[PDB]
Amino acid sequence: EMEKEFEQIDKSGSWAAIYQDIRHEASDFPSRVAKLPKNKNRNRYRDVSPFDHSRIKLHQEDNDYINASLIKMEEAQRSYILTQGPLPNTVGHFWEMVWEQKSRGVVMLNRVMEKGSLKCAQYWPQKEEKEMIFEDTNLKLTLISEDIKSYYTVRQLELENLTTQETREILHFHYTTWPDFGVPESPASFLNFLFKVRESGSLSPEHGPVVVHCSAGIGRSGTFCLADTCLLLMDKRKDPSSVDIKKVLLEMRKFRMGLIQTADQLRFSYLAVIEGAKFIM
Ligand SMILES: COC(=O)c1cccc(NS(C)(=O)=O)c1
Repeated sequence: EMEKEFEQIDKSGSWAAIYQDIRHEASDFPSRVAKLPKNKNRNRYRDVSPFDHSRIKLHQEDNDYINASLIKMEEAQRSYILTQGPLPNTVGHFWEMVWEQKSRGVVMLNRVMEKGSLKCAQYWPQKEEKEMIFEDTNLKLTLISEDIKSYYTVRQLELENLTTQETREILHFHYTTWPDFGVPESPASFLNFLFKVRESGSLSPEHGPVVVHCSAGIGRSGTFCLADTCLLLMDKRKDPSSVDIKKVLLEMRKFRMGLIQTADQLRFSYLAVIEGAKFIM
């Protein structure tokens, strides 16, 4: 059981060592399409690339590339699209992917500005009356409503296909309080946020996979998916303590490189799941 394994690693301070064994054991697959010169300006970090095998393809004939990965957790019956914070020139692509994958929810785990730099383009409207048109992808986006709370904001948006006049309602879940450095002291607000996404039905198989991002779509995004999948497997299994968070992380890393960027994020994920197990036990 992980609670005991938690104290063990913690008491021994072996987090950096566990973390290194995961780095070593992690899968490595081609990312040939990411590295093509015509895609250079579609990537935010040159060292954060989708594997070819699990990359999301845009349905435009021109260039089908977006820095986005489908993570399929077969046993948990859960899929996630992990992507980078959109660039000024990829906001249109981002909303096209959301449209084409029939996603209900977008989960955002960064602020637009952190440490005095831009981590992300402003890809959603700030006022009801000021909608955004994406000329390249023929999509209109409108803010319908916005519910600002202490730790997070939920924003009801209408995505309209200008080509076909279909509209869909998208939910934007924005965790607004992840600190600039390290990880939250308590996982309580993060778990509350995860349960709010769950309740929305955005994680449900009725819908396309949820789109999850931070700046790179591997660190905070990783923690989100890892916690969701682990808690869900603990419901599904005859023996809940058979769930190995290191095994689960390694399965997710077959789909996108670098999920969980630091030993700090690894520790926080353990804490979140343990506290998660507790809330629902
Ligand atoms: C901003 O409006 C909302 O909060 C909203 C709108 C529509 C649906 C939901 N589902 S929920 C209460 O689980 O998050 C929320």
